[PDB]
Amino acid sequence: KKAKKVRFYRNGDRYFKGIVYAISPDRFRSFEALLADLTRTLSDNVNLPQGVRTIYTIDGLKKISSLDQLVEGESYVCGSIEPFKKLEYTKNVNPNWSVNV
Repeated sequence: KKAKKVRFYRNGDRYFKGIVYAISPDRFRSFEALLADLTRTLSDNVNLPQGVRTIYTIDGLKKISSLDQLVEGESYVCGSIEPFKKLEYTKNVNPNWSVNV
């Protein structure tokens, strides 16, 4: 209720429909800690295999540099080595994940 919820996708991955992260001082006190956790949750042997290196806005036009740039209910794209790939990441994903808890 009091945490900032955002939804992370994987760059160039047309199938994964995102994971919700609760961002609060209590859960991620630092940017590096957030990226390390994103690698743990999202990086596998074929999807972002080198690890998460970058968080993009949904349009791919900005790389996030600080936790305050993350906005409640917005969606972000985790990138690794390849540049941002424009996909309809959020299509058909109901926004209730950002409303009821």
